[PDB]
Amino acid sequence: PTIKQLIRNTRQPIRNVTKSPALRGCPQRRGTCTRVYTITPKKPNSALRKVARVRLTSGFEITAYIPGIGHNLQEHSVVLVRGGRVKDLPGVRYHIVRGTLDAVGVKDRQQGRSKYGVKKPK
Amino acid sequence: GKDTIADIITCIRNADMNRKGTVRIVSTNITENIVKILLREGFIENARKHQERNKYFLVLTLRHRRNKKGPYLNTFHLKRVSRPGLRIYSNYQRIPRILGGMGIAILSTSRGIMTDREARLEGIGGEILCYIW
RNA sequence: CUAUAACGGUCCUAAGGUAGCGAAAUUCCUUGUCGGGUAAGUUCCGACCCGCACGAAAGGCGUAACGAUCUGGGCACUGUC
RNA sequence: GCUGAGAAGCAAAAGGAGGAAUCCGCCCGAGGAGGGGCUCGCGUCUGAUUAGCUAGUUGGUGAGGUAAUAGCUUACCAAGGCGAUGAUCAGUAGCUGGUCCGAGAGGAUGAUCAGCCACACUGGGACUGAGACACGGCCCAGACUCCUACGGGAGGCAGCAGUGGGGAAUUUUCCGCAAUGGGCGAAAGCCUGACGGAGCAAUGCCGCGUGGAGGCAGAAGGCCCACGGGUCGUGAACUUCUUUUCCCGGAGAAGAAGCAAUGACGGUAUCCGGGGAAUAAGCAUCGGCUAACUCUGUGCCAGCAGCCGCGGUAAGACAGAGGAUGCAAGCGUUAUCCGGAAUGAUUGGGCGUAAAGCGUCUGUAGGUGGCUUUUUAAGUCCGCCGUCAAAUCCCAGGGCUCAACCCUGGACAGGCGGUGGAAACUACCAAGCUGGAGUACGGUAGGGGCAGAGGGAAUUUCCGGUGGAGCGGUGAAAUGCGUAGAGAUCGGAAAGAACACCAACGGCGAAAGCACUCUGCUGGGCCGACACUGACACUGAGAGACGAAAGCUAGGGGAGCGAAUGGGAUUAGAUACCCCAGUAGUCCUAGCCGUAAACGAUGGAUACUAGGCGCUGUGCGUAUCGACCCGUGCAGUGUUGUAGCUAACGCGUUAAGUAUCCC
RNA sequence: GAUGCCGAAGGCAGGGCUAGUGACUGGAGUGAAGUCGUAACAAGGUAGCCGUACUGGAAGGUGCGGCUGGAUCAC
Ligand SMILES: [Mg+2]
Ligand SMILES: [Mg+2]
Ligand SMILES: [Mg+2]
Ligand SMILES: [Mg+2]
Ligand SMILES: [Mg+2]
Ligand SMILES: [Mg+2]
Ligand SMILES: [Mg+2]
Ligand SMILES: [Mg+2]
Ligand SMILES: [Mg+2]
Ligand SMILES: [Mg+2]
Ligand SMILES: [Mg+2]
Ligand SMILES: [Mg+2]
Ligand SMILES: [Mg+2]
Ligand SMILES: [Mg+2]
Ligand SMILES: [Mg+2]
Ligand SMILES: [Mg+2]
Ligand SMILES: [Mg+2]
Ligand SMILES: [Mg+2]
Ligand SMILES: [Mg+2]
Ligand SMILES: [Mg+2]
Ligand SMILES: [Mg+2]
Ligand SMILES: [Mg+2]
Ligand SMILES: [Mg+2]
Ligand SMILES: [Mg+2]
Ligand SMILES: [Mg+2]
Ligand SMILES: [Mg+2]
Ligand SMILES: [Mg+2]
Ligand SMILES: [Mg+2]
Ligand SMILES: [Mg+2]
Ligand SMILES: [Mg+2]
Ligand SMILES: [Mg+2]
Ligand SMILES: [Mg+2]
Ligand SMILES: [Mg+2]
Ligand SMILES: [Mg+2]
Ligand SMILES: [Mg+2]
Ligand SMILES: [Mg+2]
Ligand SMILES: [Mg+2]
Ligand SMILES: [Mg+2]
Ligand SMILES: [Mg+2]
Ligand SMILES: [Mg+2]
Ligand SMILES: [Mg+2]
Ligand SMILES: [Mg+2]
Ligand SMILES: [Mg+2]
Ligand SMILES: [Mg+2]
Ligand SMILES: [Mg+2]
Ligand SMILES: [Mg+2]
Ligand SMILES: [Mg+2]
Ligand SMILES: [Mg+2]
Ligand SMILES: [Mg+2]
Ligand SMILES: [Mg+2]
Ligand SMILES: [Mg+2]
Ligand SMILES: [Mg+2]
Ligand SMILES: [Mg+2]
Ligand SMILES: [Mg+2]
Ligand SMILES: [Mg+2]
Ligand SMILES: [Mg+2]
Ligand SMILES: [Mg+2]
Ligand SMILES: [Mg+2]
Ligand SMILES: [Mg+2]
Ligand SMILES: [Mg+2]
Ligand SMILES: [Mg+2]
Ligand SMILES: [Mg+2]
Ligand SMILES: [Mg+2]
Ligand SMILES: [Mg+2]
Ligand SMILES: [Mg+2]
Ligand SMILES: [Mg+2]
Ligand SMILES: [Mg+2]
Ligand SMILES: [Mg+2]
Ligand SMILES: [Mg+2]
Ligand SMILES: [Mg+2]
Ligand SMILES: [Mg+2]
Ligand SMILES: [Mg+2]
Ligand SMILES: [Mg+2]
Ligand SMILES: [Mg+2]
Ligand SMILES: [Mg+2]
Ligand SMILES: [Mg+2]
Ligand SMILES: [Mg+2]
Ligand SMILES: [Mg+2]
Ligand SMILES: [Mg+2]
Ligand SMILES: [Mg+2]
Ligand SMILES: [Mg+2]
Ligand SMILES: [Mg+2]
Ligand SMILES: [Mg+2]
Ligand SMILES: [Mg+2]
Ligand SMILES: [Mg+2]
Ligand SMILES: [Mg+2]
Ligand SMILES: [Mg+2]
Ligand SMILES: [Mg+2]
Ligand SMILES: [Mg+2]
Ligand SMILES: [Mg+2]
Ligand SMILES: [Mg+2]
Ligand SMILES: [Mg+2]
Ligand SMILES: [Mg+2]
Ligand SMILES: [Mg+2]
Ligand SMILES: [Mg+2]
Ligand SMILES: [Mg+2]
Ligand SMILES: [Mg+2]
Ligand SMILES: [Mg+2]
Ligand SMILES: [Mg+2]
Ligand SMILES: [Mg+2]
Ligand SMILES: [Mg+2]
Ligand SMILES: [Mg+2]
Ligand SMILES: [Mg+2]
Ligand SMILES: [Mg+2]
Ligand SMILES: [Mg+2]
Ligand SMILES: [Mg+2]
Ligand SMILES: [Mg+2]
Ligand SMILES: [Mg+2]
Ligand SMILES: [Mg+2]
Ligand SMILES: [Mg+2]
Ligand SMILES: [Mg+2]
Ligand SMILES: [Mg+2]
Ligand SMILES: [Mg+2]
Ligand SMILES: [Mg+2]
Ligand SMILES: [Mg+2]
Ligand SMILES: [Mg+2]
Ligand SMILES: [Mg+2]
Ligand SMILES: [Mg+2]
Ligand SMILES: [Mg+2]
Ligand SMILES: [Mg+2]
Ligand SMILES: [Mg+2]
Ligand SMILES: [Mg+2]
Ligand SMILES: [Mg+2]
Ligand SMILES: [Mg+2]
Ligand SMILES: [Mg+2]
Ligand SMILES: [Mg+2]
Ligand SMILES: [Mg+2]
Ligand SMILES: [Mg+2]
Ligand SMILES: [Mg+2]
Ligand SMILES: [Mg+2]
Ligand SMILES: [Mg+2]
Ligand SMILES: [Mg+2]
Ligand SMILES: [Mg+2]
Ligand SMILES: [Mg+2]
Ligand SMILES: [Mg+2]
Ligand SMILES: [Mg+2]
Ligand SMILES: [Mg+2]
Ligand SMILES: [Mg+2]
Ligand SMILES: [Mg+2]
Ligand SMILES: [Mg+2]
Repeated sequence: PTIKQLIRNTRQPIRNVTKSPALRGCPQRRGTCTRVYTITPKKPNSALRKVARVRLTSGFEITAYIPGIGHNLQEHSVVLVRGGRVKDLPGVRYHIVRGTLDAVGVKDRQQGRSKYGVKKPK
Repeated sequence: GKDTIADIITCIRNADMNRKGTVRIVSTNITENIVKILLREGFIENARKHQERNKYFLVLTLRHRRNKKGPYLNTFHLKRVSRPGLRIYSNYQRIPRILGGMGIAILSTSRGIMTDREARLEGIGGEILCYIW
């Protein structure tokens, strides 16, 4: 407002706060699954969601969502996790990239296959 | 009365918005000059001086109402630029021009007060007092 | 969900232990249980409360300084060993 | 030449080539250019929940030391130096040409490419030398690896490659000195993991291709279908033309610099011939933003999702199919940054009720500051010069077939420095001026404040006289008080607290607040006069003072009221509302606390913008010659309302209007 | 060769700052469904709100002062 006041540095910006701190400024991180289990979603959305707790290379433990239909993942599995938020579940900020490391690609998905890590059928 | 210029400008704006032709302003070299210029531009009908108790008052006739007082397509705008808190100066090539030139800009320069047109002919920059629509 | 009981019913009294503290100079069972200190701790320090039988001028709970006080540990030091 | 006032004193060499001429050297001066060392102005991140830091520290002398100035060193003298404009301390970071984004103003960042700094296993030293405190040198200590015949030694990839490890992730233990650049040499020449090239990788930007023209409107098939037909679809099949790319053969550079010679790339780039549509299309999306829709399968399941949100029997939102759309050798997802964001606002926001005006003043730094004349020229403005490296961005051409890329030439900005001018505005210097702010004078209203006197109702209790059953209280009751004489009533005392009517949509106060009456000490306010000073102003970070009620410390005081507490009820319960009692406190003195819906939910100053109806204080004219009365000038105070403002309500000369300044 | 001054690791000691962890305990947040009540929004069934003190299982209750962002009636 008052110039005199602006010259006391009364304008300071609000820094950008990341949505996936556990990644520490990376596209992906590799992790090991501590636990694999299911959780119920915030109402009125009821279903049963597939989530696994992953301990990462950056040391954190987070809870990440597993997309697609069905999975082979079990404890002491080395997966790769990526960003992005599931609006449903509280606290879950991370997915699991399908088709790499220990997470196989979704079986018999014919469309938008690149998202789920599936070969092209001949 | 921390700023006299802005005060003149303001009294004009107020008398204008109220649809009155006549204004009393307090005179001063700056005031007088500014008003002279205002006349040779054609923004104001007529000016004259009065004196009482060693006070000088320029009274200004103002351009008549537009085809009634109610249906006005046009008002007459004034804006202070360089003010005591921030002084705005410009070189020759930064000299402002208002609405493609339809209005004018008042400059205080080495050769005295003038319009931006005069500054462009003579090649001088300076302190920008106000804008006039 | 196992548990516990903020909540209600009843009995009896003059009234039914509030704040604070609590295995204590008070705790019987009892070396209570847990944590710490030790290679190992029936003592010691912190906490739990199930206070046999704390408790408000027979003061309650804190507290700097002080003590040939009681009690635990450590460095220095040594024929205490 | 060096030391020194001088007298004087002191200091150098190297030869090798050639048959000779002559060449490359050597020593001492004196210059030049380039490369380095210092010193200073300016610019150079976040933190006040980091406020005092510094004693060789800040200066002086004398002696030393350095290539040179210097607390660089040391002794003595003095007490400075830095700091609320942020020192010191902590945290982060190599900086700049530039890169990315932005309409611009400016935000974020510092890979490749170019300049500078700093480092070389972790710390410390010096030596040599024009140059180092020295990456592939020395010495020591330390940590770690290797060799040892165990007595001792060796070593430093953050050089090129390469291995382990960490990780989402980043390449060959390649060729060559031919080009350019370095080092040494009289030259021949030698060495150059600088560099020139190759290889690996869609990592990115750019170009080209995966066919061109024709193709009954007939057939097979997918899918939709009201079974009529629609649609994949000129699409394919099919017929011709073409060969960039692919394949098989040929020839084959410039790059090399003036004596020939000498090419790692490479028999590569390019050029000529021969086959032959032949060797080559995927990936997202299709609810809204957002371009593109239907059907089967599932049924709050399985699943989707960037936000809103879809999905419980016909899902344009899930999964499948067909169809379409978007981009295309890429297409998507995640991460990072700017944008959009006017969402930290200079350009460009707000603060009556949405987040937001300190409770209210006094005032220090700080910022802005009335008019007139002169001065100066710090800003400001104009001209000229120096520079702000090249590369990048911008413009104009040129070269690789084009483009990307490369090359030449040139420049706007904008910054800093020197100099010549201009003098309006800010700033300075000299004199002036009242309308701003004050002083004196004379008035006048006032619950302004502090202090000291006095006054009456009413109530309670106590002392009597009368009198003799209920009083008191509730929605209805009961506790309670009463034959020990209550209440009622009359007379007496005593005490404390509060001040009826006046009182009013009235007065004063900075706010809080202030009212029975009086007197004293004192603060302001306003009005009328020129009597005077002559800008003395406005605001205010820190700082100060005041600051309702409750509360607390110490001493008084205690009628009523009354938190707490107790009893009576009411109620499922009633730790509440109601009633009966009643302790703190309410009061006074001396302090502390410093908060309130301390509200106009509206910071202060100034200037300027219709009115109507009111009030208070004063002044003028009129009315009478004193009270009105009228018209008016100010100062404040209240109610409707025009312009304008506002999201609306509303505010509206006492702004929330139009402008300036400070917090 | 010896020795003086200065001297890096190394040693001891008290400091400032921060990292991790700790029996137990205080509150915060999200949990359709649990318990106790019904404080708030209508005059929310005793008007509401702010400061403050005392007390209550708990929302709260009362006292003292303040305001209307109070309804009803007064106009
Ligand atoms: Mg602004
Ligand atoms: Mg953003
Ligand atoms: Mg400039
Ligand atoms: Mg049960
Ligand atoms: Mg009970
Ligand atoms: Mg009970
Ligand atoms: Mg009962
Ligand atoms: Mg009984
Ligand atoms: Mg009793
Ligand atoms: Mg009882
Ligand atoms: Mg207890
Ligand atoms: Mg209690
Ligand atoms: Mg305790
Ligand atoms: Mg024990
Ligand atoms: Mg005891
Ligand atoms: Mg006991
Ligand atoms: Mg015992
Ligand atoms: Mg232990
Ligand atoms: Mg133990
Ligand atoms: Mg013992
Ligand atoms: Mg104990
Ligand atoms: Mg007892
Ligand atoms: Mg006892
Ligand atoms: Mg007792
Ligand atoms: Mg005792
Ligand atoms: Mg003690
Ligand atoms: Mg004694
Ligand atoms: Mg000792
Ligand atoms: Mg002995
Ligand atoms: Mg000699
Ligand atoms: Mg010699
Ligand atoms: Mg020879
Ligand atoms: Mg010879
Ligand atoms: Mg020389
Ligand atoms: Mg920077
Ligand atoms: Mg000294
Ligand atoms: Mg923008
Ligand atoms: Mg690098
Ligand atoms: Mg470089
Ligand atoms: Mg160095
Ligand atoms: Mg290393
Ligand atoms: Mg070293
Ligand atoms: Mg030397
Ligand atoms: Mg070297
Ligand atoms: Mg070294
Ligand atoms: Mg090396
Ligand atoms: Mg060593
Ligand atoms: Mg060594
Ligand atoms: Mg060596
Ligand atoms: Mg390497
Ligand atoms: Mg590896
Ligand atoms: Mg790895
Ligand atoms: Mg890669
Ligand atoms: Mg060479
Ligand atoms: Mg060469
Ligand atoms: Mg040479
Ligand atoms: Mg080689
Ligand atoms: Mg190279
Ligand atoms: Mg390849
Ligand atoms: Mg390529
Ligand atoms: Mg390729
Ligand atoms: Mg890829
Ligand atoms: Mg392309
Ligand atoms: Mg075709
Ligand atoms: Mg051909
Ligand atoms: Mg070609
Ligand atoms: Mg040649
Ligand atoms: Mg060919
Ligand atoms: Mg559409
Ligand atoms: Mg989808
Ligand atoms: Mg996204
Ligand atoms: Mg349905
Ligand atoms: Mg069905
Ligand atoms: Mg269906
Ligand atoms: Mg159907
Ligand atoms: Mg679908
Ligand atoms: Mg499909
Ligand atoms: Mg991409
Ligand atoms: Mg912005
Ligand atoms: Mg914001
Ligand atoms: Mg806003
Ligand atoms: Mg509100
Ligand atoms: Mg508000
Ligand atoms: Mg206020
Ligand atoms: Mg406020
Ligand atoms: Mg305050
Ligand atoms: Mg002030
Ligand atoms: Mg001042
Ligand atoms: Mg000034
Ligand atoms: Mg002026
Ligand atoms: Mg350049
Ligand atoms: Mg061009
Ligand atoms: Mg061309
Ligand atoms: Mg160029
Ligand atoms: Mg320039
Ligand atoms: Mg200049
Ligand atoms: Mg002048
Ligand atoms: Mg003067
Ligand atoms: Mg008094
Ligand atoms: Mg009386
Ligand atoms: Mg009688
Ligand atoms: Mg009785
Ligand atoms: Mg009696
Ligand atoms: Mg009698
Ligand atoms: Mg009586
Ligand atoms: Mg009395
Ligand atoms: Mg007032
Ligand atoms: Mg009063
Ligand atoms: Mg007075
Ligand atoms: Mg004078
Ligand atoms: Mg202040
Ligand atoms: Mg005070
Ligand atoms: Mg009080
Ligand atoms: Mg108390
Ligand atoms: Mg007292
Ligand atoms: Mg009493
Ligand atoms: Mg009472
Ligand atoms: Mg009771
Ligand atoms: Mg009692
Ligand atoms: Mg009861
Ligand atoms: Mg009473
Ligand atoms: Mg007091
Ligand atoms: Mg407050
Ligand atoms: Mg008030
Ligand atoms: Mg009258
Ligand atoms: Mg007024
Ligand atoms: Mg009003
Ligand atoms: Mg109004
Ligand atoms: Mg407003
Ligand atoms: Mg040390
Ligand atoms: Mg230590
Ligand atoms: Mg608890
Ligand atoms: Mg809770
Ligand atoms: Mg639940
Ligand atoms: Mg209620
Ligand atoms: Mg109520
Ligand atoms: Mg209400
Ligand atoms: Mg109570
Ligand atoms: Mg009560
Ligand atoms: Mg009240």
